[PDB]
Amino acid sequence: PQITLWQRPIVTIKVGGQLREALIDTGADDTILEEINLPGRWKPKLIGGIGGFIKVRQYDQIPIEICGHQAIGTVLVGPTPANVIGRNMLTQIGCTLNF
Amino acid sequence: PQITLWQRPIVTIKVGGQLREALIDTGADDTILEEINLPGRWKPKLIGGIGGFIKVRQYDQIPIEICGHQAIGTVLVGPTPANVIGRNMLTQIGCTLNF
Repeated sequence: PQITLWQRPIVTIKVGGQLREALIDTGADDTILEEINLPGRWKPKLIGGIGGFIKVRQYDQIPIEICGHQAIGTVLVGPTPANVIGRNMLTQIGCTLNF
Repeated sequence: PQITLWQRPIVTIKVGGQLREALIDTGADDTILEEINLPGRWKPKLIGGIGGFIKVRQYDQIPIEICGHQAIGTVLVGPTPANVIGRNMLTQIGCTLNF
C-alpha cells in the first residue's frame, strides 16, 4: 500500500492470534503493544519516560501481519498510549518514506 | 527521495535562516523545533508530557525546506528531545509511507 499522512497512519495488525489497531511511527526505534499474552521467553527492558523509566517485557522473533505483509521482530509489551509499529518492524515489510 | 528505516530518518532542514537536523516522525501530528527565533506572531500552546503539559510557542505559516522540498506550516518551538518533522509538514512535501 501507499499511505498518506493527512490522518494518523493507523493500520489493522495481526499478532498473538488477536487483531490490534497500531500507529505506523517512523519516529519509534521499537514496536510496543498494550498488554497482550505473547508466546515464548521474554526479558525485562527499560524504555524512556516523563522523568523516569518504564519497565516492559521484550519478546524476540514475534510474527506480526501489517496490511497482509508478515514480519518477524521484537515486540515490547507494557504501558503505552497506543499500539506503535516502529522501525524494527517497518524494515521487515519494506516500508519506506517517499516524496 | 526514498528513505528506508534501518536508521532513524534524520534529514537536514532549512528554517528561520538556519540549518537543523530533524527526525521524520509519522507518529507526530505536529512539527516541533528546539529553541529558534522564528519571525511573526506566535500564540502559546499546551502539548502532552510525562505527567503534565509542556507550554510551547506556536508559529503559523513558517517556510521550511526538507531535502530541497519547500513546505509552509505550523512550527512549535520549545523543549523537545530533537527537531521533529510531523505530519502537518510531511503532507506539504508529498511524503507517503510505501510497501
